[PDB]
Amino acid sequence: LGLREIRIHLCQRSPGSQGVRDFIEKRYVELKKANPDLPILIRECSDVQPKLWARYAFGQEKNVSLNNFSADQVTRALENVLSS
Amino acid sequence: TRPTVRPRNDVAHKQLSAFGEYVAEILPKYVQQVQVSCFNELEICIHPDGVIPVLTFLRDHSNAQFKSLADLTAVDIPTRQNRFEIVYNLLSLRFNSRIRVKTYTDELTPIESSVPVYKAANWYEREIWDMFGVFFANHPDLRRILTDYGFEGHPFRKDFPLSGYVELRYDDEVKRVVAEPVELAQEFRKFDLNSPWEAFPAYRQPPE
Amino acid sequence: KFIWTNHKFNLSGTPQQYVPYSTTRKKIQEWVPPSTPY
Amino acid sequence: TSVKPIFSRDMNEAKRRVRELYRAWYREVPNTVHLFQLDISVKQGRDKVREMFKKNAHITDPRVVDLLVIKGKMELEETIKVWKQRTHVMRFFHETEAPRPKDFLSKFYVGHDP
Amino acid sequence: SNLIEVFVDGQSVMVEPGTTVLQACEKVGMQIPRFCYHERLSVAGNCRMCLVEIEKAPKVVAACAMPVMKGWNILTNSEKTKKAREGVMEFLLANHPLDCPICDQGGECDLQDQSMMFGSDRSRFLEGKRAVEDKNIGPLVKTIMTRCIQCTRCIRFASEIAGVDDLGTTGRGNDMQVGTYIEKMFMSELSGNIIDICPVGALTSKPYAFTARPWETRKTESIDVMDAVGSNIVVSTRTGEVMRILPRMHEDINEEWISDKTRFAYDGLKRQRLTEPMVRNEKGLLTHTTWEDALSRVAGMLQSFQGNDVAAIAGGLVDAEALIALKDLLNRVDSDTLCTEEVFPTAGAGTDLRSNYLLNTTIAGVEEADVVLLVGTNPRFEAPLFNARIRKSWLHNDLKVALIGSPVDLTYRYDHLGDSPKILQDIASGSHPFSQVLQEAKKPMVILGSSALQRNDGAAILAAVSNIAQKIRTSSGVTGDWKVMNILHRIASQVAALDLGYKPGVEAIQKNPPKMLFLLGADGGCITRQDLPKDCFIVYQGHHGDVGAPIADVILPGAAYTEKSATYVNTEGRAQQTKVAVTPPGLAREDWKIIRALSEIAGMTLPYDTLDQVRNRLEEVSPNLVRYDDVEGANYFQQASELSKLVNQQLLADPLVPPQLTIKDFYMTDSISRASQTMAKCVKAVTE
Amino acid sequence: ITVDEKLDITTITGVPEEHIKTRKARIFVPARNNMQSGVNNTKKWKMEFDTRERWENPLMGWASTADPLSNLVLTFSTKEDAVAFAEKNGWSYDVEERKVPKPKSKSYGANFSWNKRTRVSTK
Amino acid sequence: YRKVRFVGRQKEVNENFAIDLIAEQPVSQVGSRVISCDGGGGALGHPRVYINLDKETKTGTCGYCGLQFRQ
Ligand code: SF4
Ligand code: SF4
Ligand code: FES
Repeated sequence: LGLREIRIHLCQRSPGSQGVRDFIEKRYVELKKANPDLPILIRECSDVQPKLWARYAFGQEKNVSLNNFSADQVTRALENVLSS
Repeated sequence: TRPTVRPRNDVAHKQLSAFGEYVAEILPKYVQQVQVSCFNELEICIHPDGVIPVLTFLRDHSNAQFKSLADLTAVDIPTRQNRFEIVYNLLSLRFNSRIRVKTYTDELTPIESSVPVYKAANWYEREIWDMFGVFFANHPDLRRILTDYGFEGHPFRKDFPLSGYVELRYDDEVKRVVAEPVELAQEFRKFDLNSPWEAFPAYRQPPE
Repeated sequence: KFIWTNHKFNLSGTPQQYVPYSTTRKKIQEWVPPSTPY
Repeated sequence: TSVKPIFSRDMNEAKRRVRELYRAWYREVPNTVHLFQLDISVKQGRDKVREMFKKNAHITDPRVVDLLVIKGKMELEETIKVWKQRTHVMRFFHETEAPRPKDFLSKFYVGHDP
Repeated sequence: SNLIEVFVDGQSVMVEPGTTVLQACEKVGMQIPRFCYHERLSVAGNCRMCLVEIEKAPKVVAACAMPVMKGWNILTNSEKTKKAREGVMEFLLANHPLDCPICDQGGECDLQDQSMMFGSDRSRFLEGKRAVEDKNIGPLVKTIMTRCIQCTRCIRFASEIAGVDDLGTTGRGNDMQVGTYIEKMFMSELSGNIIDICPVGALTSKPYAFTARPWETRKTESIDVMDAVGSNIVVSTRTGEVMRILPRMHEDINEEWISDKTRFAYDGLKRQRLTEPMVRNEKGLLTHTTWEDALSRVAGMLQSFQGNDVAAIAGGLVDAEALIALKDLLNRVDSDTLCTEEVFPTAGAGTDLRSNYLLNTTIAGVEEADVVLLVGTNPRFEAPLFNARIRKSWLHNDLKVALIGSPVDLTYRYDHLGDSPKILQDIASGSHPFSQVLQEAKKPMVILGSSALQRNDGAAILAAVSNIAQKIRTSSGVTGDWKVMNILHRIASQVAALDLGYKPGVEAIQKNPPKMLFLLGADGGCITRQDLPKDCFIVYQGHHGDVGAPIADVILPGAAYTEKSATYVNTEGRAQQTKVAVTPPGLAREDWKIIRALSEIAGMTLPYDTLDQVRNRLEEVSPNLVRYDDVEGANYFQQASELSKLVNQQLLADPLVPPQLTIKDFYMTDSISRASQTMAKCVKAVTE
Repeated sequence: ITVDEKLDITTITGVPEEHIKTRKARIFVPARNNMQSGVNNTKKWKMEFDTRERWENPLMGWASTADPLSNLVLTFSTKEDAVAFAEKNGWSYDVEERKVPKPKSKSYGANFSWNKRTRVSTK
Repeated sequence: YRKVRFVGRQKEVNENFAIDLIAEQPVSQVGSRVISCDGGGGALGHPRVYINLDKETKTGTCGYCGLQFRQ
């Protein structure tokens, strides 16, 4: 509409992606402490380019990427779409 | 053991150890393995390079005649990573013996004709081009024998489903005898015979 | 007993040429729809 | 890959070759078309030849492009002579065989799960 | 460092101090012939068909049970051994009457693939042959006891794994039978699984009884979905139909064992089935129409409705490839409000990170576990192979058990702790004991079902139990990581149908009146037409006709679980792909190909055709459904341990009860069971 | 001698027809029919294709069919040399994995026990 | 639908039927425990198989043989 859902893909290893793993430590419990409506999704492993995905407006897919970041870089990368 | 079991004979198995010992001695540029079949026959594993060369040594000599070429053939094995196989088979009229010469290959790699060495590999090489697909270069002629003019599949290899891909039938709508895809009246049942327990201990494959 | 009395032949059409058939019970037993009521 | 090539070396003498025997086909379609006493529009005979040579287009390699030839070099033996009787030839152009749908919704009403 | 070297047939090999001859002589690739020895069972000595001949000692030993000491020369093949194995298997052909034309095992039996290869040639007897008499057990096991080489492999199994102790050995001398002294019929789950055990044709299966020999069939591997653990099965096909199914001997789930329900249930697969599309007609008239016709009937009616008025619910065994084509299609018209037939109560989780949503410690975890507490469930008749994967581990090493509510009959000595929802809470601190026992436990474990979780207070017990898992885990809590809190389902395809992101529970339809529904659920008695608003239509989709075939507008067929290459998920979150067997009957078609031909005839046309262009889409929406059978490391329930504490809801008060009690409801449950006519034979042999 | 090194991934084309790209083969270790205990039917990695429709023949009931492969099982000796023949002939495929049991630990004579819970009766 | 093939062809079918022709047999008796069922004459018939009749009243006709048999 949107949006609708947010899917944070990641990997278990290749620590170059660790920001996401760190992002959960940083903002998940807090980030989703509000928005008690959005059903953001952690699924498992794209092993490479842990593309964040999001879906809205009659099911149109919009895929940002991330490759090697820090902790707060992604925290601010999420509200890019979430404010909209 | 005697009554029903085939009595063996040793003498034949001593010599064909010797006489085959030293044809790994005098042509080591080529021959890569040799052995003795328990029934007193020899198998010489030869690189594909020597084919015209080795026979030519077997073609004439005073210690090995092998003038009579009997049977050329092939075998095609998947999971040998070089598919096909040749097996030459030669009888030496003076010395009363059989010695077979195994040479591997692939489809793409050519092999070189034996035709100037023996003139009886003239047909046996035309055939194989039809069936398996091996391509023999420098052959006075290469054509289609044993097969129709339509088979584009090279059957006897292991990928041709037994019934070929086009049945034939004649129709009077015009005046030809034309070809429509194969439609059977019975499944060709597939039975399954291979029983467990490995009744042969001697051939036991490596432990792994 | 359990064998004939006279005989027969191999005939071309007698009228009876026997023209074989299938000897078996049915297969999938299709469904019957429900009757008159809604 | 190390094995001796057959005729060509890389792609040029090879693709000089396929250009070549084209003409032996292109120059001789029709002498047959009167010889077997088969009747067709002689231009068909020049469409098929050019319909086939454009078919296998993606070939990346020598000794493949030489392999196909050794087939193609043969046929001109039989056809330019008469070793076929009308019915080994015309089988190229399939007259009797009912069409295949190849589209979607035409399948779905006839045939299970191709 | 703790191993022995022993020469088998003049070849050295290493062996742990305390493996028998047979487990050594297997390492180099030989089978000493076997009759009473079998891996998964125990061992006794009464076949005497493995006699190995040890080197330099006049006696001949037996290679089943006896250790192997500092290196013998274990001599398999000589003129001494071959004097025995020929001399036993002429004994046990003394009495073995002249069946094999018609003994239904006549293509696999082990009085056959021994006694050609090994052992004798002709016979000298010449007159004799006791013939005892059979009896019956149940309407599965068919029993001709005239045969019985009397390995005693069916008996050590009852007292063993499936814990029912009945079968016995009655007699002395040449005459001892096996079957039960009194007339008691012997019936349970897993005890339809005997007829893999018995090496000759004594015990042979009832429904299959006489149909085909086993050189003709075709083994095409597959996977069984009626339930959580899945399986690994293998089908068979004679003429292009299913004949019978086995287990496939996977090493974690289904050790060698397949349950009973998943075996005898192929039988209602070909019975009552819907072979076509069937149009609507206005009256009670329901008729068959050409494939093209009733496709567009529902096509346009989508161009009307919009927003939440159109919502689909699929709760059943449907694949994980028709849970995308249907999701993306109904979500590209932006109408969702869609759930499954099941009920998973959710508060702050239940989709994200999942962590609590699947069984964490796998089946293979139980073997190591020490203290177990499971609540609100009767694990026997739901996931029958998670039960006996306790049993075998309850034995063979010590393990402790406790259940909460409605003491039922399980096979091993547990204890009913208490029955109510209100017991869970006081166990937070010391009371109603264990008090330290879960606390002192090295590898505690807790298991909640889908029967108890489905209450109306459900989101409380999820959160009440998680606390005691947090309670322990926050102390140490195991060693070590060793995840603790975990759940088990009873429904076939859910963990797929859910962690794709389909909201749990049928509520979202319960609040409003959406007009056009798609029923893939479909046979639960949850949503009726009375509950719906006015006659605005629901379109049924599926293979069977059970309930919801009549109550529906336009129906569309489908292929069952043996006809389609699909993807299921079991409750550790593996990915197992069933594989084609028979091609579906009449006009029915696969499910996710009936979506795209609903799409193109309507407005939007989805971005794929072949299968591999389905799973790439399965790969975007989820990463791990294309990783076949691997359990990836995830805990991630810390962050959800606190966030699901958000809501404060408290319980109800009412003693927990499972849906299934002792037996009779185990059979007819899902779909195929209900229509399986042999279950209809073993349901009436229960009541009386 | 004309050794002429080069590298082009071996593929071959034209001999079959449309069955190159339509299908997916499969490489899997046979599972041991379980009605008997003979372990020797394992040990070779074969391959076998997808199954397409067999229908009924409306005269007798023989189930006649197209899909002219449908019955081939080649037998390879190992995985490293398994995939060797799918690429080299150029069609799609898939892989399964071999399975062998746990170690495992079984001792008779532990069946008669003082305090142990494993103590059998009527064996 | 199928039924138009044997029109006028008179449809060979089996006048007798063995579906049960068996029950007319004078089901035998012995006065002993186990018996020898080799049927139809020596060395033409089913392989010898011994069956036990001890029930009360039943027998068992071995299932090759079919011929109703008991004490
Ligand atoms: S049962 Fe086992 S032994 Fe008795 S006949 Fe059939 S196969 Fe031969
Ligand atoms: S069934 Fe046949 S084999 Fe299995 S135990 Fe009873 S008698 Fe011995
Ligand atoms: S196999 Fe030797 S004891 Fe049973």
